[PDB]
Amino acid sequence: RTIGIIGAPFSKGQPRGGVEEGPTVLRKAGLLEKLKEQECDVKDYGDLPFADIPNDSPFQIVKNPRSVGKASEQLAGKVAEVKKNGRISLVLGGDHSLAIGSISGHARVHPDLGVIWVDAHTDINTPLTTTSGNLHGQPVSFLLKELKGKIPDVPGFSWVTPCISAKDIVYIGLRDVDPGEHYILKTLGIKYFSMTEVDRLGIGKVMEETLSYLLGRKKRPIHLSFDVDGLDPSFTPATGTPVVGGLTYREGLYITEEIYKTGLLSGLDIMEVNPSLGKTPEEVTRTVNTAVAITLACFGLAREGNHKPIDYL
Amino acid sequence: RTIGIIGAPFSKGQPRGGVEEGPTVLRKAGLLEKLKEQECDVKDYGDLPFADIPNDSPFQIVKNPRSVGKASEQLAGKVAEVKKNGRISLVLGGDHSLAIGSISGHARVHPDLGVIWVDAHTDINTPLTTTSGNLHGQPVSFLLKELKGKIPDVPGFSWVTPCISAKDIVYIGLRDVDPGEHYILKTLGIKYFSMTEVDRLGIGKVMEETLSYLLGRKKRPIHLSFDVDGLDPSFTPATGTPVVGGLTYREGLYITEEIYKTGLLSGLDIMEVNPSLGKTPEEVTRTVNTAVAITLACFGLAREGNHKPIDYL
Amino acid sequence: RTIGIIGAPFSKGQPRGGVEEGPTVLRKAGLLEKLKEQECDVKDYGDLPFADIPNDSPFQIVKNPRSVGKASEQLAGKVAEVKKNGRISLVLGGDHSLAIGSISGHARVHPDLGVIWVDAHTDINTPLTTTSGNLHGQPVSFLLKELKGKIPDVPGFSWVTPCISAKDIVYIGLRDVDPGEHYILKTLGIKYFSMTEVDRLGIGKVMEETLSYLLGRKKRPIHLSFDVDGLDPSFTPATGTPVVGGLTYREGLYITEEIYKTGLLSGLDIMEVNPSLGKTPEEVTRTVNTAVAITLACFGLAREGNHKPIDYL
Ligand SMILES: N[C@@H](CCCC[NH3+])C(=O)O
Ligand SMILES: N[C@@H](CCCC[NH3+])C(=O)O
Ligand SMILES: N[C@@H](CCCC[NH3+])C(=O)O
Ligand SMILES: [Mn+2]
Ligand SMILES: [Mn+2]
Ligand SMILES: [Mn+2]
Ligand SMILES: [Mn+2]
Ligand SMILES: [Mn+2]
Ligand SMILES: [Mn+2]
Repeated sequence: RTIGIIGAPFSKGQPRGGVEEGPTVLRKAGLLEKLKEQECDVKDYGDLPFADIPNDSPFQIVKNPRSVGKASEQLAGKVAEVKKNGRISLVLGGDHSLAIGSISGHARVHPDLGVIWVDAHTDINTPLTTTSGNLHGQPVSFLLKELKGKIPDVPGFSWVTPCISAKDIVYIGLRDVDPGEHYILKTLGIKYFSMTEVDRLGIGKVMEETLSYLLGRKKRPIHLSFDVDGLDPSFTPATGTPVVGGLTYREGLYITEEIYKTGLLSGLDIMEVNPSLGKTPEEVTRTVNTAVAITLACFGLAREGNHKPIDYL
Repeated sequence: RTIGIIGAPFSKGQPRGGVEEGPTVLRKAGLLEKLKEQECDVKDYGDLPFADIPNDSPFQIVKNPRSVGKASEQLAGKVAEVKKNGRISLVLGGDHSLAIGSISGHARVHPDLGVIWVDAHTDINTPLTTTSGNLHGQPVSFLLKELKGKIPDVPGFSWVTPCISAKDIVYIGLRDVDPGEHYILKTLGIKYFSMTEVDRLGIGKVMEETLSYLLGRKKRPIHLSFDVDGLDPSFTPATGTPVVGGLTYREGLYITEEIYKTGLLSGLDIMEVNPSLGKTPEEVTRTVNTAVAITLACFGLAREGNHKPIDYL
Repeated sequence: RTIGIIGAPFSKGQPRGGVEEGPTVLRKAGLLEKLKEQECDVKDYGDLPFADIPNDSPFQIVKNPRSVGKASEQLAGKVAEVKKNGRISLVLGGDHSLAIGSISGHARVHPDLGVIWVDAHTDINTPLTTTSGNLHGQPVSFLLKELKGKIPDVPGFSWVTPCISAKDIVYIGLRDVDPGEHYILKTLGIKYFSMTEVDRLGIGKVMEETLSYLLGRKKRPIHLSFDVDGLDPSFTPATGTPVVGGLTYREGLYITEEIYKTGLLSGLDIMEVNPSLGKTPEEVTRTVNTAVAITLACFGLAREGNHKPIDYL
C-alpha cells in the first residue's frame, strides 16, 4: 500500500549497542528500492535524531528511562504524522522499547487499532516486575490500560497514556516468558500463541484464529510489531536476545502474507536487528536478508508470484 | 516397481555447466544397487549421447534452442521405449529443459498421464515471456495445449506437440514465480501449492488434495518431475537456482512415499543436481544423498520400515 | 513432580564407548539445579556402579550379553526403589539397552504402566533377528509378553520377565526400522507414528492420538523412554546412531510438554547421549543442551511461561 518509512536508530532500551544500526543495514540491503519495486508509494521520513541525554541515571532498576522515554515520545509524533498523511508507518529499529512510541502515535490517529506482537518474548514486564531493568522488555506494560496503576512514574514517560486493552493484542511465537509476565498474561486474559500452540495447531490455524480474534467483532486497523528474535536464530542470529526453537522463515513469511491480505495493515515495526552481534558477515546478511523478506511480504510480495493487471501473453 | 533408468547429461537449458554430471554422481552414490535392493527390476538404458550442436545461435532471447530441442527429442524417444517395455522411466538429469522430452515421450505411450511438478519455480515462461532466455525455465510452456499459439517456432522443437492440459498438472513447492508465469497460472487455472499453501494446510493435506485432484475423476498414470531445488537449499545446495524457504527433507520424502503408495507412478524426473555448485564436498554429498533418498522413496523405501512377505520370527 | 535421579553410565549395549559419560555431562550442564529450579523435589540416587564382567563372550551374535543383562538387572532394582519412594524415576544413560531394566523395575511397582518410545528406531530386534548383535537395538523384544518364546535364554537375562503388552506401547519418530522389526510391528499390531505419520498429521494430532490411545480406556502411569537420536541430528548430533529427517527441537519439546500435562509421568529415560561423538565442542553442548531442555519440559518447564501461585503485581 502507501508507505511512510521512518528510521529509529535507538539502543538505550537494552545493553548491546549495535542495534541502532538497524536502519542503516536495512536500507543498504535496498529496502526502499525493493518496496518501490511493488505497488508501494514510498516516502522515507529519514532517520529520527535521538539526541544525547547524558544525565540519565537509573530509576530504581530501570535503565536509561529518560533517553528511552524521549526516543519513544519523538517517534510517536512522527508516526502520527505519517499516519495523518494516510500512509502505513514502517518503523525500522532500533530496540523494542520504541514500540511504546510507535503504537502510541498510531493509536492517536487510529485509537481502535489492533496489535499483533511477533516475538520470542512478551515484553510486558513492569518497572516493578522486571529483573533486568532493560526497557526493551517492558514496552507492552506502558500501553495496556488495565495496567494503568502498576506503572510507576518513570522519568521520560509522563507523556504516555495507555492506548490499548488486554484484548486488542495477540502474541505469536513466545518461548521465553518471565514469571511475572506469565502471571500478567493469565490475569488480564491476553490472547497468545506460544511455540507450543504453533506446534499444536500449525501456523495456518494460528493466524486464522489471530485475525479472527482481532477482526471478529469488526474490521480495525492493524499494527504489527515484529521482533526479529521471534524467528529462530538460524534465520535471524544478529539480534540481542535469541532463543532456539523459533518460528521458521516460512512461518515468518506466512504470518505477513496473511496480514497483508487482510488489507488492514496500518503500522509495522521491524525490531532488534543488531549487526554487531553477527558471528560472521553471513549471519549478518542472513539476518538482514530475512528481515527484508518479512517486510516485503507485509506489502504484497507473495511466494506464489505477483503480476500487474495486464495481459502477459 | 519395474524400472527403466536413463541418464540425461544435459546442461544447455541453462548457464552453469556442471549439471550434466548429475547422472554420474547419482550412479556413483550407488543408485542402481539401492533400487535393486528393493522390489525393483532395474534396467539402465545407459546415458543418452547428446552430440555437440556447435552452430546454435540464440533465437531472439532463447539460448541454445537447437541443442535443447535435440536433447529433448532424443530423450522423448528413449522414454517412449522404456515405457513400451512396461517400465517406470527414471530420468536422471541434467537441467529441467529435458522435462519437455521426458513428458512428451511418456505421453506417447500414456496420453492420459497426470503430472506432479515439485520445484521452487513453475518453469512455464514462454519464449516470449522469459527474461533470462534459459530454456530450463520454460519446459512447461511447450507441453500445454492451451498455450498452443503463444509458443513461436523455436529451432529444435518442430517435433513438439502439446501433450497435457492445464488441469492435468499440479505444482508443489513454488516460491519464486515470475510475473508472466503467475499471470499464466491464474489465466489457465493451473492447480498449485506454493510454499504458502504448504505452510497453511500442512504437507499431508497438500498431497491429499493433489492426488485427489489428479486421480479424482479416474486413475491415470503419474509423472513426477522432481527439481531438487524444490527442497530447501539446506538439503540440496548443489543446484543452479536455489531459493530459501523450501520443502524440508521430510516433506520431500512424504510427497514421494505418498505417490509411491498410489501405485500409479509411471514416469520420474530427478533434475538440477549440479555438483560443481557445491560450496564443499559435503554440500555435494548432502545434495546427492538427498536426491537418492527421494528416488528410493518413489519405488518403495518407507520410513516406517519394509519387509518381505515371509515370517521373520 | 517428585523426582528420583539415577545415573546409568553404561555402553556395552553397543560399540561406541563415550555414551557412559552421559550422566556426567548431563549433570555438569546443571540438570539437578535446573530441576530444583522448579516444583521439583529432587533426590539423586547417584550413579550406579556397573562392575566389570571381563568374561563376556558373545552369545551367538549377541555381544556383551552378561554385562548388559547385569547392568539392566541392577537398574531395575534401583528404579523399583525410587518408585517405592513415590518418585518419578529419571534415568540418565547410557545406551538404550538399559531400558530393559528401567521399564522392568518400573513395572514392578506399577505393572499397569504405559510406554511411549521416542526414537529413530524401534529397538525391537530379537537375539535371533538382529544382524548387528548390539543389545541397544533389542531392548523392546525382552519386555513384550507376546514375544515370550522368541527370546532365547541369553546369559544375563534369566531374571527378565516380559512386563508389557504389544498394546501398552506407542512409538514416535521412527525412520530406520529393520525388516524383521517391521514384521514384528505389523504382526503384534504395535501402535507407531513414524516420521511419515508425523508429517501427515502434525505433531499435535500425533500426541493427541498417542495419549488417547494409552489413556483411552483408563488412566495409567506413563513411562517415557527418550532416545536422543529420535530428534534430528541437527539438534542432537553427539549420539551413536543418528538419522537425518528427525523430530525437530520444537516437536521434541511439544511431546514432553504434553506428557507433563497428563500428570501421569512416572518413569523417564534420557538415552544415547554420546559426547565423544560430537564433531565439535558445540555439537556436544548442542546435544546436551537439547537433552536437558527435553528433560525440564517433562517436569513442568513450559514455553509459554511459568509462575508461582502468588500475585506478581
Ligand atoms: N523478558 C526478559 C528478556 C527481554 C528481551 C527483550 N528483547 C526481560 O524482561 O529482560
Ligand atoms: N523463472 C526464472 C528462473 C528459472 C529457474 C529454473 N531452474 C526464469 O524463467 O529464468
Ligand atoms: N535397528 C538397528 C540399529 C539400532 C540402533 C540403536 N541405537 C539394529 O538393530 O542394530
Ligand atoms: Mn524478543
Ligand atoms: Mn521484543
Ligand atoms: Mn527450480
Ligand atoms: Mn525446475
Ligand atoms: Mn535410536
Ligand atoms: Mn533407542
